[PDB]
Amino acid sequence: MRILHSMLRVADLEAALEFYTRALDMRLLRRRDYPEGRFTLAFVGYQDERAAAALELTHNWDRDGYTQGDGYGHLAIEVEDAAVTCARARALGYRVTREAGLMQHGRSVIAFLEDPDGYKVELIQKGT
Amino acid sequence: MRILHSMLRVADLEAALEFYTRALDMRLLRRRDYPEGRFTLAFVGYQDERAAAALELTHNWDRDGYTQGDGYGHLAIEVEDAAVTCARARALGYRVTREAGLMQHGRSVIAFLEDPDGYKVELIQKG
Ligand SMILES: [Cl-]
Ligand code: NI
Ligand SMILES: [Zn+2]
Ligand SMILES: [Zn+2]
Repeated sequence: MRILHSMLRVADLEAALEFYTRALDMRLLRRRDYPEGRFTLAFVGYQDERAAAALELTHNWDRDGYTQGDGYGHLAIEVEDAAVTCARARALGYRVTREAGLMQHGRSVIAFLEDPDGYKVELIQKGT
Repeated sequence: MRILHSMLRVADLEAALEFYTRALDMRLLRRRDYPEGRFTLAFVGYQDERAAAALELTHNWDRDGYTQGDGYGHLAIEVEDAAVTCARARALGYRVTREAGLMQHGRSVIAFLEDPDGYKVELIQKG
């Protein structure tokens, strides 16, 4: 057994893809657009779906938006340097909700970004 | 770069761990109380955290529950036999829903498990 993917609903697939590919260096693994069902799916990530868990982005062509709650937490990504990823995210005009630094009572360098839909992305610096 | 985990907040950590380990055969990889923050973290999965992305469970001590939005979808898991995992989750009292005609899954009927907090788990038969 293995974890395949986490699925999130997005209001604007192109805006979501611009975030994951540019700010996070993910590549588009697979995309399927279904005119019959009026929805699109896009799997983004770092490794092939066969090798690792990916991020599934779902776009309902007729849904303008989604309501966020407090149940879903975040997607965490391992980065070489968290300050660098934050500065790159800011240069692209993406939201850094928590700048890189050691978290509360730990030696872990962490940072938080928000994707265009408001989903939290946790950056954890390699060495933690 | 790599995906480390997906995080879900749970109202009852023990109920949640009972579901992930018994219904889904996940291993409890790591678990830690954070008394200053008044929360506990649990990491469940099938492989070592250094080798694969896991599922992070957050239990806030002073909370009874969460308000689920409609954006969050599901967590998909690869299984050896979806019918067996389904029949096992049912025996334990967990809800199983099945969907036919999902154009993204061809001719496959896909089963979805419902966890104690109402989060959906997509079952994908290996192959
Ligand atoms: Cl749209
Ligand atoms: Ni996390
Ligand atoms: Zn899925
Ligand atoms: Zn699916």
